[PDB]
Amino acid sequence: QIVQGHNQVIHQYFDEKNTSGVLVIQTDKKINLYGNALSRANTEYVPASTFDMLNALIGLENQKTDINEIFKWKGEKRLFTAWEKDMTLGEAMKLSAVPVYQELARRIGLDLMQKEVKRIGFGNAEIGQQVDNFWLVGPLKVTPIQEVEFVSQLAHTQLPFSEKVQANVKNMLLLEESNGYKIFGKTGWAMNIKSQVGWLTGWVEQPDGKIVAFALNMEMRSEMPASIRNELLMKSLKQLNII
Repeated sequence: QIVQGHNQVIHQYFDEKNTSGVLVIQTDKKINLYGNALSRANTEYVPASTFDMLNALIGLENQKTDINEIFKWKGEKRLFTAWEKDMTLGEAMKLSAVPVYQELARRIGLDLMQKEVKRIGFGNAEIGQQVDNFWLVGPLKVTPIQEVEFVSQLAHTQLPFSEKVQANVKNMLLLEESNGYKIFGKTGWAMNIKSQVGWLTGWVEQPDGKIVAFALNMEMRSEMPASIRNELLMKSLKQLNII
């Protein structure tokens, strides 16, 4: 069942950050919705950088790359200074280095990419004719509910990929670790549109191994401080006693 959770306090956290957002939590097969814009949970958005998780899975499964490959920076200035170096697929995951994921997408090629995306059934599963930017500007879109379900399956090694490939992608996603709890995840921000979308999608692995998956989806503005998605997430997870 998908249902609105105990939300008085978290609704207030979203209002206090002057944003419009939803937090989707999946434990077992139960999904709960929190925040001040719950209709966002079933609204389709571009996945932006969050697609990198599925791009990696497809690329590794089909041996178009491996976890030790160094992707070469050819010397051109990039959108961000942090991206201006040779790096592995996993380092590119952490940095959301789009040139690396675009390179990988082109290796995969349109035919294999569309076949895989359809097989997984990610979002609307539409990639169009442009293999190198379909997750950034459309036509591929996905709801927060779909994202939490995807990442929950990754965390449980239930996606229809090899076990080793799934383990290797999970290993690229560790964000924070303390008091026995691990937090894995992936941020995203579609900056170049009228309604900027911010993502933070991942899971908590609790000390006993239990998995609680999350997908935060909110409207971003340029004026927002850098940590805002992580800050709202951690506050909300603490309030729900997930951490």
